[PDB]
Amino acid sequence: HEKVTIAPLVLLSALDHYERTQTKENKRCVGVILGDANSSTIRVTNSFALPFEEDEKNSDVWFLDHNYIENMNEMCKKINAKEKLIGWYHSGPKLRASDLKINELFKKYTQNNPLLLIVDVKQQGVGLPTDAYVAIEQEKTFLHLPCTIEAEEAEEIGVEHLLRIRLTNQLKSLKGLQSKLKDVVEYLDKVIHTILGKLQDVFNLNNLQKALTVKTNDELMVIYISNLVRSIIAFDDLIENKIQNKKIQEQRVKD
Amino acid sequence: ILDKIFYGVLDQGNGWLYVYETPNQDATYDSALELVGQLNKVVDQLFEKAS
Amino acid sequence: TKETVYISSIALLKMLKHGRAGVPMEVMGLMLGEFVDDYTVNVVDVFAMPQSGTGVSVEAVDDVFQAKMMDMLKQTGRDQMVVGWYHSHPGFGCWLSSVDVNTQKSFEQLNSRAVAVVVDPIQSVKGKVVIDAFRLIDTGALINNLEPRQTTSNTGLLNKANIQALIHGLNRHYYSLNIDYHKTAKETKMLMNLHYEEKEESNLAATKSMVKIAEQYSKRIEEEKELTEEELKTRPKKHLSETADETLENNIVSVLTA
Amino acid sequence: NDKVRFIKDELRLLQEPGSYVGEVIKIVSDKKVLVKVQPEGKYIVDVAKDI
Amino acid sequence: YFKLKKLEKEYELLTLQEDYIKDEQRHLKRELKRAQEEV
Amino acid sequence: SATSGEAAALGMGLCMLGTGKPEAIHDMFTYSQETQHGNITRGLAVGLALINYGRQELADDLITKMLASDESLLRYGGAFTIALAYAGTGNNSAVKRLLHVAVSDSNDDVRRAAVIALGFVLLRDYTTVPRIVQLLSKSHNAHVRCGTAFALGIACA
Repeated sequence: HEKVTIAPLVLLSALDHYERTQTKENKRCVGVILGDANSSTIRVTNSFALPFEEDEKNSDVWFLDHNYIENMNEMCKKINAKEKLIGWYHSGPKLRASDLKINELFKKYTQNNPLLLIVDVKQQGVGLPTDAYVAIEQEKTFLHLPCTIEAEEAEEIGVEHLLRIRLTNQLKSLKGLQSKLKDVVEYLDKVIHTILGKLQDVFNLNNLQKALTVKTNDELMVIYISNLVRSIIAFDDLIENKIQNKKIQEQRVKD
Repeated sequence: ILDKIFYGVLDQGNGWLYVYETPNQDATYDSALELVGQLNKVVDQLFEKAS
Repeated sequence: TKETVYISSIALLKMLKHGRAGVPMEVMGLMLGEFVDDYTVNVVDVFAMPQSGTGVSVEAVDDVFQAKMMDMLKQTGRDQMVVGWYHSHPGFGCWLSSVDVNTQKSFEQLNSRAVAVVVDPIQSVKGKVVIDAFRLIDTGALINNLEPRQTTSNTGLLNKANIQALIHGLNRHYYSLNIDYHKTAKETKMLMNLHYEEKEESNLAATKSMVKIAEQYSKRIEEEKELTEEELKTRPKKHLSETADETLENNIVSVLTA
Repeated sequence: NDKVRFIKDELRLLQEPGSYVGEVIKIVSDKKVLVKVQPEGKYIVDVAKDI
Repeated sequence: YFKLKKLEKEYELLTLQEDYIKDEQRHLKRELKRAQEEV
Repeated sequence: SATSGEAAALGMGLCMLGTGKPEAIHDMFTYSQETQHGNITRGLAVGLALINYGRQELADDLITKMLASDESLLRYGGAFTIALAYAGTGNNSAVKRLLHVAVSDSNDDVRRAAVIALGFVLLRDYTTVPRIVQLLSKSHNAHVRCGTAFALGIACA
């Protein structure tokens, strides 16, 4: 599959618009992304904002500015001519049912499949909660793609200036287990379709991990053997330094 | 069999042939044994000039 | 004298990206924010001006394109007027040219509080951005001779040559300043997203090394044997310690897969 | 701690113009040595105060 | 009695200097990353 | 107003010296985070230290709340609270708090306020003052070395 990369310039741009647009009472701020989707790795080097207002009790009322789309063409094209509109982004933690109708408005300006980017403004997740989706023909479905961080001279300089293993993964595995656990509890309470089909894929593919235990410990002892021959070398860098430090002490006594 | 052209084993009691040939594994014995012989000569030069 | 100039975290990332247009081609763009008396310059948002073949001159500024964009920024939540503009001088130090003096003087009648910022993205690759600002004089704290810009501290003049020779003698179009950044609690975790999405990549690298576990340790043991003979024939330890460090990272992490 | 002060103070050493390369030809009673630079010509400079 | 309690306060002064160096040695490695990489 | 608000913050702190009113501790701490001015927020943080004078361990309620905030101005005045409350007779627990702030916060001014506060807790005995200062004289962060000079200008002066 393809890849999606979001620069920290786009990250901080979407996260700052929360307090800039006075977004509260669980609302969203619809932006726009600028990148090159022609390659296999989608990289967004520019982003902007758009005014968005939606009623809480009415999902059929939403405001969008299509005039600002033509305003960035008179600006960005005079600086970077390789910037095009590959889609938009949202500041909400989870998508709603209105995103299906938003794709009809941007399909004329975008020259390719629009990209759906979701950025969590609450920062309540672990790692990179920012996710991306690609709308294709199912009627329509959203194909998720992994999100990475852009590494370039135009970003890491500003990141290092403002700012300056398994234990982290343990908290990440709990998020995947509790997500499926709470989904079953909410399902049984509201009743007594794609999740039920893919749910048993994990159960039939951790009692099954105990059959290879005989072959698992075969390569585990090699790790300790590699550490045993390395442990002897560890003393070679120590005792040798003790001999050198002893010769330094003999010169300090004569002083 | 002894010429190591094809590794195998016979059975002269019942007149049969069993399985013999098996591959090796590196970074375990041959690689570690050659390191023990080298480290043994290096440590001999440590305490020699240390006293 | 010195003062404190606050710059938002979002403004620094945009100025470094704008300066990437080209090294020989100088870039210029506007800024937004507020002020506290004469001793505080608040930089909140920045604007990207179009390129011009005149090399950032007084005639390279288009007020028609400026008025159209600033009116559209009001719908995006920007209530702040223009606090100045930044001009990149890559490859050199922090100094003002003869063109920047005539260009900044033309904006004195428009906004007397405008600030001309000199950013150097070439020398900023060391992890700390080298940047300097220059502000016009709206007076009101000065008139003939007074002492504005409270809280003189931190670094000295530095810069390069021309604007360092005269500080209190001619304060009009140039004088030294300092750079400060103010971040909130929510802006701290914004840059913390670099490090279960990344958990899959941890086990993904272990999958390739699972079949290569015999080939990886084969090159490490044979390398330690060659480095041992070099230490014995010396009668070194630097090259030997570097190999043991890579072996330690390939062992404990490989145990974490179980 | 010393490595922190040695690296931060290296900026003054890196920005230093450095030194030329020459050879000694003859000396005088004025404590001035004749230094012959290989690409350039000969120059008469003052000897160091340590030697 | 007066000189006996003076030795008890000297043990705390040695602890203040001991606990700070143990914390400083770990923070010096962070300054080395900001040093060799920047210069 | 940052011009008239800076001097207005220090005027209330001078009347709170010694015992003072404990109600002003939570008031000056709450209004400090709600103010967007730098001089006003800094004046309220410095004034919190002048409220508790000679309280020793009784000021730990204000010390924890000031060090828990991420504001560089609130964390800067936290070292002055330990200096004034523990002034004269000190405690082993108060010095450990000043040493942890200098190695944690990256602000060169906050790190400098930690070594200056070490002189007021050592006022009981002037003999052991240079033993602590001599370790911080050769360290890095020249901004911190500037504060270690006054460490001998407070106690042993």
